[PDB]
Amino acid sequence: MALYGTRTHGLFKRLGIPGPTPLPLLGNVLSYRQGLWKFDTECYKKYGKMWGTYEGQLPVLAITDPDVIRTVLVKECYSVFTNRRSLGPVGFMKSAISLAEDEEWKRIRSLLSPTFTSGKLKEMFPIIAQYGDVLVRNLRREAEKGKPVTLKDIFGAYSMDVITGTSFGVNIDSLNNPQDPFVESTKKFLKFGFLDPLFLSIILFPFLTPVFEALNVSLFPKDTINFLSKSVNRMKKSRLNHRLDFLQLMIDSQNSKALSDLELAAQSIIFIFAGYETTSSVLSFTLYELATHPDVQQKLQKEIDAVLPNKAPPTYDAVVQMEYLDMVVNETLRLFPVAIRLERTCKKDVEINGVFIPKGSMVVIPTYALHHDPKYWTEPEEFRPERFSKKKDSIDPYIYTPFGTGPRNCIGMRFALMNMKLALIRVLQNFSFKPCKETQIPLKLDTQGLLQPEKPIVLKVDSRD
Ligand code: HEM
Ligand SMILES: O=C(Nc1ccccc1Cl)N(Cc1cccc(O)c1)c1cc(C(F)(F)F)ccc1-n1ccnc1
Repeated sequence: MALYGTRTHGLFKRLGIPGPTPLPLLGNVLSYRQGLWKFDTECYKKYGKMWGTYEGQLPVLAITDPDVIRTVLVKECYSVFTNRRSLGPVGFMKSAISLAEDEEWKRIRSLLSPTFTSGKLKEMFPIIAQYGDVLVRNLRREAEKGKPVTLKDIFGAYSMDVITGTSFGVNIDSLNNPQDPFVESTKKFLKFGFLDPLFLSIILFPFLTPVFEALNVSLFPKDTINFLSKSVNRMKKSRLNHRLDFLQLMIDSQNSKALSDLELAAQSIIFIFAGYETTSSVLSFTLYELATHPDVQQKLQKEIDAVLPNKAPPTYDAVVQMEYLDMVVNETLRLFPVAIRLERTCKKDVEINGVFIPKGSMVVIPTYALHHDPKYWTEPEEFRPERFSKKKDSIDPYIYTPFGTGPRNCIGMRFALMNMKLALIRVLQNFSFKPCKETQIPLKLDTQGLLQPEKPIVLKVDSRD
């Protein structure tokens, strides 16, 4: 098959860009089975500054130079690298900001940015902090049994709870309501992005996307999409007969081009999708590191108690004072950047660092590989929150990209950091975490989708009182 399915496969050779030999039709996609985080790390070690791979026929150029990264993510964002990976079959979800393209993305990002400011976070803090209470008592009921706790169920419930309450102003108590159609629908998001036959065919043959769209085939759970879209239209219609949440802000902006009713539903769903799995995973990763580093956990516990004595309820200003908590979260996101990488598409032919890249090619910023580079991080595999202390050198924002950077960065980063810090404060005020004989040590990572532990994180949870 040396001449069937190898049409673009000589591009990087003619450019002088190194990279592993692709296979006909598949390209290098078989190398994804070990995990994208592992593939990016090994390619970085082997080839250095730049390497090229093929997703089927699609050329993929990875770059690690901070200056080139700044060029792709900031300087030429609106001019060359405005979109990400080519859109798959998603139906009306194509207007969600995470999947919008070109001028449609610019308008929707513009309309939504007032919702995600630090000012808006301050006003919404009390709504968010209320869900720390549900998290603590959920954790208490499971800790009271003396039996080790599976964190993914607790923090998965909190993650779904807090993002749903911030979105629609309703507490769903996910852990204790598994028959709720909303809870059952949203859990189906956990199976997204796996390298199943349909997903693999879309990456290999992106020209099949209009076929699957015409067949009403989607990468999202269609039933979940239809329920949430119907639930959104039910909630706005009920409000037509002083609410502070994501939905109300979008409704008000709609009554102030404007957001379409379909576009509003896409954003509402995508906010739940974005905050659900990622926030839960980082929270579970943080506690593994705290349990396996009790000195860090006790030092963090000391800072919480010094800022909020007598189990004081957290305030926005109290969180800003917790320097070590910021260091712990930052270092957890260095070790486990759950999105693994950043991706952009060349909207036109472009010269990247003196290399010609054809229109349509993908550029990858390997966040995970850059996060584990010993060139930038002393003992890169060690959990050391001390890297992010003000007594060290400034962190390069193009090397450390857990939320991306530039105009296309994570719009919900502030809210995500807040959601995680609040949860960490509450549980650490009440509980201490230590490993048991069931704790996978050292931790091993999965090989598909978002960064996730290969086996669920299980820990012994002891009340401080
Ligand atoms: C710890 C949790 C999170 C992590 C680690 C994370 C990470 C990321 C990353 C790496 C990107 C890609 C940025 C790039 O292309 O430069 C992104 C995009 C995005 N995230 Fe998050 N994210 C998190 C939570 C959230 C939450 C809770 C929301 C919803 C409120 C959200 C909404 C979005 C949106 C809308 C985009 C696309 C922005 C655009 O296309 O302009 N994210 N996120
Ligand atoms: O990793 C993500 N999803 C995922 C989940 C499970 C397995 C595999 C994957 Cl890839 N991402 C992060 C992301 C990636 C690219 C552009 C973005 O804008 C954002 C995500 C994806 C989408 C989308 F494209 F699938 F619709 C929507 C939102 C997010 N998301 C999560 C946190 N913040 C944003």
